[PDB]
Amino acid sequence: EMEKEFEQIDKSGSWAAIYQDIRHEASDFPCRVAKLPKNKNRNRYRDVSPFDHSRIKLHQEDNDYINASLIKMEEAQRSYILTQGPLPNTCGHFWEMVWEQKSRGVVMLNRVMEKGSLKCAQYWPQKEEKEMIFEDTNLKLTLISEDIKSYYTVRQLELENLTTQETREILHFHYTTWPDFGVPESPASFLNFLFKVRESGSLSPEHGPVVVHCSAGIGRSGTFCLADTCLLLMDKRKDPSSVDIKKVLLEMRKFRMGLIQTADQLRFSYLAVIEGAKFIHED
Ligand SMILES: Cc1ccc2nc(C(F)(F)F)cc(N3CCNCC3)c2c1
Ligand SMILES: Cc1ccc2nc(C(F)(F)F)cc(N3CCNCC3)c2c1
Repeated sequence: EMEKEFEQIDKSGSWAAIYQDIRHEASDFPCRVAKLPKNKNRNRYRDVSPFDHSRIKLHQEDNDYINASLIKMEEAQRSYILTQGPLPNTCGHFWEMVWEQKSRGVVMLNRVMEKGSLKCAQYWPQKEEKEMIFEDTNLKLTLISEDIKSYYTVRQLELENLTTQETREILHFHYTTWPDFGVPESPASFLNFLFKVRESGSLSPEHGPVVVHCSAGIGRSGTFCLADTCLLLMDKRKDPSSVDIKKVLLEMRKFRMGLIQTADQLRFSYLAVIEGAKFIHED
């Protein structure tokens, strides 16, 4: 079915109309903590905030606030943490969250710089011999190795809690080739990247939730979790054509606002689910 709906929407040029519908219908819940005066320098964008009911709380009190949300999908039996790209003053909070929530993987869907503007802090070490220390949260981070490919990079990191000298292996999955403008023409590399994350075991119930981000933590990040979930649901259910991608996206929007930011991103998500279901000189 999904193939044939996609065909009609493309023919009618109705992606923008469907997208405005999703926006009109979405949930609204309060975000009072995000809006406190003391939290102004913890938010990259004033119009992207976590709902109170689903925000992640830091355990090192004094201030428990981080721009991050728990997306808990009940039928699919998978959880994710969606967060903004860390700021220069929130990298310590980011790693504190990964530690406290027992995450095994971090998924990054942007480059630090795009279009000559900073989108995310350099929150991980680029060289084995030059480790990072976060003095405010008492954490050390070391690059162990990396595997660089044409469309994405996988890094092995070691995260140490200095208060206890406990260490843990964290996998960093970095999609390095999403366009400055628009979306990928083909979802093939996006699909190979998802399979890599799945195959690592980073998504399994034995771990804490995977941490997923882009710059705001709602657009590209939304496409990742929406596609993962719908593909889980295509497998679990007896007719995969029962899976309503609009309905799934509305359910996820109960836990974080804004997920999928453009009509182009909504079409790509459809596209990625249609293609992933099949496995289960101008310049
Ligand atoms: C046999 C098999 C089973 C499940 C798979 N799932 C995906 C998916 F995108 F992770 F869902 C991608 C998959 N492939 C991996 C190999 N290249 C194309 C994408 C895949 C392959
Ligand atoms: C045949 C067709 C029909 C409708 C389309 N609509 C969009 C839109 F941006 F999602 F509105 C993007 C579309 N794509 C984006 C990716 N490159 C081809 C144009 C599109 C393509």
